[PDB]
Amino acid sequence: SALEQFVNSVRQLSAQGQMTQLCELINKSGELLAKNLSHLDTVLGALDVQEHSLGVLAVLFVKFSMPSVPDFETLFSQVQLFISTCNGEHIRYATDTFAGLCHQLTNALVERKQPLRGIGILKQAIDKMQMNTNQLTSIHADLCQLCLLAKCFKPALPYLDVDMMDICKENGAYDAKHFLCYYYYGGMIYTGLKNFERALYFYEQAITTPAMAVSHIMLESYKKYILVSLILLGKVQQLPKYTSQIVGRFIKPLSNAYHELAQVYSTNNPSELRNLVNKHSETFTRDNNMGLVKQCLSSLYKKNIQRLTKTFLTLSLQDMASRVQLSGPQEAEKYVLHMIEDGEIFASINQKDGMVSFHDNPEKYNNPAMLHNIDQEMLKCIELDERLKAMDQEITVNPQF
Amino acid sequence: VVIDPTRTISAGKVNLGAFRTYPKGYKPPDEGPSEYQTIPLNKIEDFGVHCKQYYALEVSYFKSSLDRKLLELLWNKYWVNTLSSSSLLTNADYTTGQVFDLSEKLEQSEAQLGRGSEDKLAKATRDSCKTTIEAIHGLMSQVIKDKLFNQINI
Amino acid sequence: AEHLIAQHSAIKMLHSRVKLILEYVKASEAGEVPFNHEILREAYALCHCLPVLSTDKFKTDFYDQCNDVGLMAYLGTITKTCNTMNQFVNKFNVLYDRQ
Amino acid sequence: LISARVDSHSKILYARDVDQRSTTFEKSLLMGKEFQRRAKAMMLRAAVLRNQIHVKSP
Amino acid sequence: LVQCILDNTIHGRIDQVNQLLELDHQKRGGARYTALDKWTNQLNSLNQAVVSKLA
Amino acid sequence: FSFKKLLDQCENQELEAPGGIATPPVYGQLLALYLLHNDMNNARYLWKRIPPAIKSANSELGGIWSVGQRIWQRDFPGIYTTINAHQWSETVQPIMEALRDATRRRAFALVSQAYTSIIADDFAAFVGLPVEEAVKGILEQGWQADSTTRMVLPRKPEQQLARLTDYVAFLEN
Amino acid sequence: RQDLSAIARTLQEWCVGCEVVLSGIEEQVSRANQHKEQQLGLKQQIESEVAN
Repeated sequence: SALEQFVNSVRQLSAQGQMTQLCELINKSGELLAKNLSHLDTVLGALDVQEHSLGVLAVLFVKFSMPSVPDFETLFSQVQLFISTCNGEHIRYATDTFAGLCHQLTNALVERKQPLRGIGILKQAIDKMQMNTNQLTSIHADLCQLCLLAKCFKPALPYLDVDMMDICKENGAYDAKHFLCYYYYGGMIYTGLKNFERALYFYEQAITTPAMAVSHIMLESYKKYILVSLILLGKVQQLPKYTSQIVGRFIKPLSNAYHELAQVYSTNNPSELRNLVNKHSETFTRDNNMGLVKQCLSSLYKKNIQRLTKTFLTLSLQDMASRVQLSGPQEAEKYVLHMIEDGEIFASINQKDGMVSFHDNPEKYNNPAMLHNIDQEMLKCIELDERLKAMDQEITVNPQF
Repeated sequence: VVIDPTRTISAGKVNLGAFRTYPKGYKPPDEGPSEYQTIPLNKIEDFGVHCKQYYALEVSYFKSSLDRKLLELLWNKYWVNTLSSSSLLTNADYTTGQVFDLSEKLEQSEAQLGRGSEDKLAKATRDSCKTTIEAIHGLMSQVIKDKLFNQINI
Repeated sequence: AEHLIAQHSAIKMLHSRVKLILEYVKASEAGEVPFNHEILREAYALCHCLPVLSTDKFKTDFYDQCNDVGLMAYLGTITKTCNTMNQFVNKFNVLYDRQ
Repeated sequence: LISARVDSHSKILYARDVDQRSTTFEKSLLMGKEFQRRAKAMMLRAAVLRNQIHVKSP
Repeated sequence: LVQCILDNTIHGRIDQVNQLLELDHQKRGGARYTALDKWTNQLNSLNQAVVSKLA
Repeated sequence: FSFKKLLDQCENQELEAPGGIATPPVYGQLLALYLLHNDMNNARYLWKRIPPAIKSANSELGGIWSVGQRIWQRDFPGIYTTINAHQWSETVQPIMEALRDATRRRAFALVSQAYTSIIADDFAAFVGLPVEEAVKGILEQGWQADSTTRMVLPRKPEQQLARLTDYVAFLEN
Repeated sequence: RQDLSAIARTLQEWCVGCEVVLSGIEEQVSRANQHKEQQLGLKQQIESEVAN
């Protein structure tokens, strides 16, 4: 009886002025909603399926049961048909139930099994929620989580590569754990693709978050921050002074093994780091980051071979095997060849004499290459300045304090 | 009359001013736009102390009918000298001297932000802008020369 | 706009000289206008003077100049963006923050 | 204070001369990169302080 | 030559392997790169101090 | 050139067609194409995404990953041996030959940079071709070959105004 | 006499070269104004919002 009236009230606000009453209509909905909504969805796509379908589907996922019997696939396809060509215009005001729907779809696909296609659909929703230069919506985290479970980081990069400004709230629709999850999962995505620069950046931004209580997302991001900083840089990168107090008070002594790992890394001894990795091996496997610590061991070996360029020019392979602690000139030749190929060292191999010749001269800065490099870097700084001009203008328009 | 020969060359525009002083005790009236110039840190104190004790005259130039004729006829050959200027290295030491100053200015503008004269960073930004703009203009003439005489082939 | 006007006039003068010499060449080759061994010979000698400086030392020096001005321009733009960042944070600490 | 490289094959100690231009370019380029990362970091810091995003105690 | 270079009377160095004196001569426009170097250092410290303001 | 277009098309088919799990020949193409671009981070995470059902039903896919293990370990002779081991015409075979050629160019470009003097047998194993073929090719190219010691000595190998106007327009305003 | 055309073939190749450079300046100068005025205009809008 009542469900037959609300649809007629949706068409009344269509192509007219305000839709805040429609937001109140989704806010109330019907409380104890019946199955009839599915039948009401048969004749609902009059203009563009409207915001009514969002309330219907949000309630369908709010059920805590079913959600649409073992034929839930149909509901999934309906949700697809709601995101793909249906989209909407006043999603900006209905962001709360939209992000809630995406969170519930994500949680349902996580609780089920394989969330591969869920990524492909989610990226459309994100594309219609954000403005132009992209906003940090909550769904951005979900996407990452999905592509972190369904091991396919390739299509999730364009939303991660952009350093987006302003977090999208609108009628609440945002929680701190979604921010923390986006930067932590995103950090893990860049770590899996061996892009340790943006990975370290993402973990750093996950730690900097203001906090009164300690969360496990912050702990794990801090541990992985130390690991990636040991891989990318020779030592642990200093976190900013604006980082939360709970990090230095609670998170630091909890992840004691990682600071112990950095303490043994600083001595430049590989056998002692091996002993320490075997010592706390259970703790590193408990955090599920065993593998990155092995990369830390290999990066320590590479750091020890990179320290030889500063002092030697022409060095024997046996001498290198004795100093870096590799056992045999064969492993030294392997390591040097890998390091030349990956662009980590600037050296050459002489097999006849059994020698390694370090060059150390990538550029003299007369190429056009540098011209193009500097042109691109300058364009990045110009972009940054224009963004700052826009922010400053926006603030000048606003009232005084 | 005061002339800056070095800035004339670097800016490609004549840098000249004509000035007259006010008598001791006499105050200038309300209007004083004051066209901005970058003053190095070793001169800025004295500049600021005496800048209101004089005023700038409106400068203009003239030549004779014969000068007019001769300069047009001179140009018919003197154009070659404009496409062979090499301004970037003639007075290079100036731009490197200005950058030094700019660096020390930026040190002072950093000290201003440290804890706690009217916005030193904006001044330093206009100085760095002017120096860079002159440098890029030099490169513009060099690239123009490269486009005209080098990129021709057989 | 006011810095490249003297170059634009100089190039226009050069372009006129180049066009007059080119038209003399075509007039001589087409016929009617009197043929001259000496003048077209000098025009041949002028054609062989192009390109001026194609050596690798000059290329290294030209790109050295260009990278120097390029790096200087990058540091200048950094200074300006540092100033714009300073303005923004100074205003943000007043409106969105209570100092 | 020794600024040299050891050639252990021929047992000769060669004095190392620093290339002025490359060093100036290198540290300037790296400074620009560090400046850009600090700018991105403070951009996001401005965003979280604007939207008041923080971890609650309970 | 060792005593003389140590007292800065002779500007150069000794190549003991090839048995020669490599005299100090290579001078170019090194004044610019030092100015650009100090400009870089001061811009580093400044941008750090500007970002320090917000939190 | 055209392989990248097929990669993007397969990357679209990866998510558009399923139902959760994609088509096995597309999985094979995607894996071999992920090996072609040397993106082993994409290939390793693709192989672990494959369900055990297709891993048991299609053994040819495991035969494609057996090459990737050698690419991950950087064992060149093993790469050239694993390429010439399986046949899957029209689908995987036409791109495996492109992988073989790309691995040959990669190895040649590595030896030309990383080595001054290298043993001829080691170099032959690095490029996959036999010793005589390799030494013939490098002597024709211009590398210094030495017999007796069997050493090969390798030889190491507006547009502008508009940008400037934009830079001055930035600084001047 | 027969290969004389080649001289012109390079002379024209220089002429066209000049004709590009010239036009380039004409455009760049125009752009340098096109930015300036625009920016001034934009500033005059910002300065008009100070009254509100």
